[PDB]
Amino acid sequence: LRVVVTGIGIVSPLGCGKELVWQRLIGGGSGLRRLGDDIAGELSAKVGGTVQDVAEDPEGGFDPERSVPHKELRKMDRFIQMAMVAADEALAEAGWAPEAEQQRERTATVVASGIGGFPGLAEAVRIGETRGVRRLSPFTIPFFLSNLAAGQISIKHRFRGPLGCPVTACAASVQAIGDAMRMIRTGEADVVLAGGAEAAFDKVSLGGFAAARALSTGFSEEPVRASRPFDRDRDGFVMGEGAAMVVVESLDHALARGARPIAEIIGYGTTADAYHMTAGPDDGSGAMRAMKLALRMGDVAPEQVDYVNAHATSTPVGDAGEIEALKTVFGVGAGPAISSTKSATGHLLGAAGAIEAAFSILALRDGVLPGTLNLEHPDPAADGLDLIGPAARHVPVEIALSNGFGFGGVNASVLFRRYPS
Amino acid sequence: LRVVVTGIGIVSPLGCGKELVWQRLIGGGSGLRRLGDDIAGELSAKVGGTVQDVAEDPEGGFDPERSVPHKELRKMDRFIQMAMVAADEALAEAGWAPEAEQQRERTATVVASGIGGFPGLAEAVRIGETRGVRRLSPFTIPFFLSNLAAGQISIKHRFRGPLGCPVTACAASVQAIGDAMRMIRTGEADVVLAGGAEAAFDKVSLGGFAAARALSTGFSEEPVRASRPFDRDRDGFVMGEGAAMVVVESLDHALARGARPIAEIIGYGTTADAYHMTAGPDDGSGAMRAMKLALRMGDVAPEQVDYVNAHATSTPVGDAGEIEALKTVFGVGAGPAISSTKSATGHLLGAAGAIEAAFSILALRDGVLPGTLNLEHPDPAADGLDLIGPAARHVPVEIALSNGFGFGGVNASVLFRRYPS
Ligand code: NA
Ligand code: NA
Repeated sequence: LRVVVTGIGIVSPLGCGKELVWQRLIGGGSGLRRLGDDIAGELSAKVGGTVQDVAEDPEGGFDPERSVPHKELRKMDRFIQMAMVAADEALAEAGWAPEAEQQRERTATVVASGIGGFPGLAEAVRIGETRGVRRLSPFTIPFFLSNLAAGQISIKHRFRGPLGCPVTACAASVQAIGDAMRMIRTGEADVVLAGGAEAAFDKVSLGGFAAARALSTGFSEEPVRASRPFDRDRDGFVMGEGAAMVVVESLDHALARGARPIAEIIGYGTTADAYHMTAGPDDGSGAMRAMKLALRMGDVAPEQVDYVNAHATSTPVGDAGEIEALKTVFGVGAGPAISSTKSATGHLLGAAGAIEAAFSILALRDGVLPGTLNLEHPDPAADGLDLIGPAARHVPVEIALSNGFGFGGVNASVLFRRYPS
Repeated sequence: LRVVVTGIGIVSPLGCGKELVWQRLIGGGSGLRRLGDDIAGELSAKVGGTVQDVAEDPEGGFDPERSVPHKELRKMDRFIQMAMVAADEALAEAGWAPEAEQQRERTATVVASGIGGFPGLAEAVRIGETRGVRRLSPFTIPFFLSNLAAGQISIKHRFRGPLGCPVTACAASVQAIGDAMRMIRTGEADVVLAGGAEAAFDKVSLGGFAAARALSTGFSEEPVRASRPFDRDRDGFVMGEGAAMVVVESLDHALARGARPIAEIIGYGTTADAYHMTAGPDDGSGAMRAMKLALRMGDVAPEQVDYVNAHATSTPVGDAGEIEALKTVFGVGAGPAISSTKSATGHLLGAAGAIEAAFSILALRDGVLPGTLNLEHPDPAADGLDLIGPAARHVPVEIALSNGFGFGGVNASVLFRRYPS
């Protein structure tokens, strides 16, 4: 079975609504901002990709009350609220709103998160220390459980097929998409709402990454400059929040119901480094293998790939590992155009896979390849890779690859083809 | 492809080592104990299924130093340490210890958890409130991330195929097994180490369930009596901790390498209620559909099922929902023998799926069906279901079904056949 995407939804540091987000992205916009002191006051990591409200962003702000009654918002952590908005958008685009149980039973919901309800969990622990555990809300556990993003989406739309929640860090929502494709192919679902949601900002989660020296600290006075994948002066990732969702279904199923395919999913590969608990190997060999499996599934030679939306999160070691992996798969001197949109959004962790898949699909749809903001002095190790600089590249393209290479050595790559071919 | 299990590992409230655990189970033993005041002092829920150390249980105690150097234990939360011990056991039984990269690249690691590193997370939040976030360990994030159970297992054994971490609550490690089977069938792995691990005891997590009135409170003076699935006087679940793992591979692959199949996996189904965020529907319709999908995959009529290891966690509403679902699938007056081993272990949450799959497989291997401890007055709604009382039933059987029906409306059922058939 050929598998397609028929709808996309985004909640991001560049706004809500995928067309608005895409436009801001391609026009050179950034979602990086100074974090509140309540989150970053004690840390030298001061910058984040934050999702703004409608007071701050009238056209593209995040208002979860449009998706969920105010009363029910109290029952769900921020990442879930974002998941709900993004899912509404993707499902509206796809026109998938089954009323009959037959089709509801064939709809799967697969929504990843790397950290899940960290703010909710942290608050509950703080209440325990101050007020006592006897004082906890009855909604405490489902407020934060990672699977309640998919859960609340399923409950709203009455999706009664398989539910999934892959919690595999920065690869998580790349796996959500591969998992969705797999279920369409095994016949376990006809439609999958697949994606990721992350809203993990808290002094302890940021503090935790900061203790690992994982975060950018050198650009607090000019936040937009902090995320600089592949750049000589990168000094750690910039945490981001948001959600992105795709509707995945067979081409036959899409055409039978009159849904227009936005792009085709032609390959997926996932591997484990089995090397170290947070850092990948210097040669990028696990990431290399995952890319090759995606290409092999797609029957696509490396030289046929037009665009790669790299994982590169702006870490000295991580970006260098992916550079090595890209060189191994694609060679040097020709090969695909390569950029990291984390330069603009920051690192959405479990939601990075889905938003970067959305950006890869839109690159194909419109013939525009996002640039890498802040790429002022590329790493000499990348010489010979066609790294796209800060300005987007307007060129017609047919095949795009997107990578997610996460903590615990989890690597996932997904490959898309423009529709029609 | 026919899919088999070739090894099993268990860390549980009845001990470590699946043969010891099985023996204690079938002899009528309980893992329920009074919790320390540091966990349950402020709560009227005082009983848990706890994993004991070797001082307390010389023959079956938990000693993670046999799996991991003391130095490296500091880098991993309790659930991960349990996952490591259980995985070592299952892999030793299966004799799967690939040295060549070819076979390492074909080994997947799929390990579920419902809550993951709650104790680690809670401690980090407490340190943040007392010492400051500047004081956090550099290991803070990977210490608790749910995917680091599979991650650490992968790193030790050099498993370089797909990594998964389904965080779908009480269904989670039933899904891990279904997901493993799916990958063998798609050709994405030749061997999968699949299971779940949970070690979530903390005053806040217990406090959270207690706030939902989800926990047993009426049997603190006789802890062994607290978990009583299907019984008239059940008053909420008893939280448990542990890990269980299975090695999953094709029958052809097992026989080619001289590994002995312990049982065959013949069916798997998973559904979503799309009804409410913690409670299932009163008619058990999502659970019903998941059972039917497993049976349909196995080409097994309801009347051919010999044994069901029920989800039933000892809740008034949950156990009644599963009763309704069982009646729908199997009818009344004949049907399978049905028990819940949560009566003895408590509710292992994300690890329940794997330990109860292990118990179902051993039931088939040895012709012994575990009883339901504490079943003194069965729910009248179950009249006509063959509920097994407190004593194990010694009968030869061929087909077993095991259910996991979790928070967020996630239902999963897995179906096994005795080997040879
Ligand atoms: Na990417
Ligand atoms: Na069960």
